[PDB]
Amino acid sequence: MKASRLYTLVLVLQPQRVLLGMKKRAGRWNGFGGKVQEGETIEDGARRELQEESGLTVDALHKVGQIVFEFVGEPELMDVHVFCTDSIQGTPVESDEMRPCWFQLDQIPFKDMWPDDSYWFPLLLQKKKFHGYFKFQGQDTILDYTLREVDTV
Ligand code: NA
Ligand code: NA
Ligand code: NA
Repeated sequence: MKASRLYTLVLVLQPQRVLLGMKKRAGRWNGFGGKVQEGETIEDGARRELQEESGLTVDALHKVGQIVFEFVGEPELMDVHVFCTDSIQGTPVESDEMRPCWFQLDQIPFKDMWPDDSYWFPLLLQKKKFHGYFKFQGQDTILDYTLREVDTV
């Protein structure tokens, strides 16, 4: 089994809208996140990446899922820990890396999101917790995947 590298993903989910970020350099909407750094907890890495990529500062995040990504031709798995909060207290800010944008929950921009999001994002919206795994050939094609609802992440 391949080694895996720790990443975070953060979804700001309010009752009628969700915050996504357009990857500027790319072209898909995503939650905010990045690699976990040495010595920080996964949740603290998620808070840090939310601040760096979206400008939002939050004190706490709720873990809602974990997704492992395998890319054909790449040696490592991406082990993505997915977090969610409903509670913010500042405005998102656009950088040269991510442009944050709100979407109503009947307008989730799946056509411009990664293909795996079609499977797990509905579980997140239902307040279900999940474990997923997706194998990709390139950016567009899923060759294999698993997804399970769990009671504990
Ligand atoms: Na990132
Ligand atoms: Na899509
Ligand atoms: Na994704």
